[PDB]
Amino acid sequence: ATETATRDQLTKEAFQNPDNQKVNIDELGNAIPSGVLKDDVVANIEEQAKAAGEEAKQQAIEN
Amino acid sequence: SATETATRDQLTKEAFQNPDNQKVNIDELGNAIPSGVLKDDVVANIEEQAKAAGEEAKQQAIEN
Amino acid sequence: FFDELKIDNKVDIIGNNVRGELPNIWLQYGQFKLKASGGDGTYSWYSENTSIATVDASGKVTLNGKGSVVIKATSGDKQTVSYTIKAPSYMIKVDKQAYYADAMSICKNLLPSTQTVLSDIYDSWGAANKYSHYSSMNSITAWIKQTSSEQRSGVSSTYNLITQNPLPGVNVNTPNVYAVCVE
Repeated sequence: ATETATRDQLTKEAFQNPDNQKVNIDELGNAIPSGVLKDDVVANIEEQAKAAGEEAKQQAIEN
Repeated sequence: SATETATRDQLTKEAFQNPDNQKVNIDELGNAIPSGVLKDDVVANIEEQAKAAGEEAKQQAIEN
Repeated sequence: FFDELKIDNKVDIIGNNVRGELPNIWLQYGQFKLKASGGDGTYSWYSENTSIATVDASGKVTLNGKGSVVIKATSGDKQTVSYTIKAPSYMIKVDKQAYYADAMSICKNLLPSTQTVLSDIYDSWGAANKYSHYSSMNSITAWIKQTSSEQRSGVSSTYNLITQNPLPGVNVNTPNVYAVCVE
């Protein structure tokens, strides 16, 4: 639905903050992007996406 | 267009999932910490895709 | 007509040229040198329990396992003196690389609780590659037991037995992180 669009956006913004992202380690003990967002951040994204789904949906149905 | 923007979000989100499309901030110790910005090539390439999705939507509606 | 063979109390940590007494926390395979004085000058060494320590003819010892053991020195003039190694408070063991969860498995949950547990080992020994066993390694990133936030977040901290370089926010599922157990 629109919670799909929301999920995307909130994740794109999440990724914009170097902190919300997990880090991997190369064969030299050095950090590197992992491509994964921290667990609590991913959760809080879902909460907001689904909550935006109901919002827009149950709203539009207002006639 | 809702199509373009949604697409852009999706492609951006997806591209970040591949830590190779990510600009980084290598420190003194050698630590490449994610900067939060994608490699110009991707941003540019995504931008086009987003637009194609948009036209594909507009052209689709017109074919009605 | 020689002197009463003795073994100097102070040892020489290889990894950091510190001349002091055997640190109270160990890096499995760390090494130090015993200095034998007295006797006819000619020396022979040996550990009474090779599972816990080993010693080369030049007097360089290697810690192989947690426990206590005796290192004997013998001179040409027939003199045997005992330098005793008393079991340490805890000991660092580098196991296999493993994602965090696996780290705990392999280590029976004995990963370092705080970072000081590994940093102190550094301060007492030095980079682990300064020693024979880790000699040709460029890095040994190690796991530091999660905290609650770390846990809800899906990551944990890390420290490097060689280059130090502590790093927080590390993906629990990253390769290249060793399961270092504390016993």
